[PDB]
Amino acid sequence: TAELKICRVNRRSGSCLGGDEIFLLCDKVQKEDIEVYFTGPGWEARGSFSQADVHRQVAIVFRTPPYADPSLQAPVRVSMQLRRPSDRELSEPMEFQYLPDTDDRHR
Amino acid sequence: TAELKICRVNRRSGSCLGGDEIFLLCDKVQKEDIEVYFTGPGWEARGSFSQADVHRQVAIVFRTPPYADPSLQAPVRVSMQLRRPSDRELSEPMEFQYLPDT
Repeated sequence: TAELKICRVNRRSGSCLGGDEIFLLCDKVQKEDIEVYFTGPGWEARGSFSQADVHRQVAIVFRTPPYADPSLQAPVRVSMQLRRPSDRELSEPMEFQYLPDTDDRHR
Repeated sequence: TAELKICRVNRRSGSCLGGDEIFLLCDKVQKEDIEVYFTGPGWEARGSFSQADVHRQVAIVFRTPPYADPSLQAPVRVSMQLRRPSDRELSEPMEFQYLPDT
């Protein structure tokens, strides 16, 4: 609320299958102690990135996690937050919208 | 006095009509002395942004300028570079391709 803070992002929606690249500008974080936490009723997931994807402590380029439901029929809004494992500190939540998508290989 | 460096970008192409948002992660820059240039034979234009768009001296979020031809039929290659207006220093160039809008 006073430390962890999301300042700006390149996109606020993406495929329910995950895998979209997100550029997130934030206040100073520690690459070894930071994560991007997605949440919804009874569901939680984390963005995928390496410590090398944290740029000068103030930006993170990561890939969205897949949503709980790949058969999503209509868009669904979830929360996205920076989370610090060490002390469980969380930034204020930002809205992220998962969108229907189809994988020809998955029926 | 130091050097300009483009570290990572969200996209390396966009419409010839301009207006695409680019996230550019770079080495330390001064928000009051930094620009992003697009250059090609007989053409040059700057990325559009304000000092507020320079995040903690290491990232710039800007809009691409319209290319010289708003009706491209095929891709055109130009260079995108960081540029300091005070002394006109430039970063190594990154290939950027303007594309047909249609």
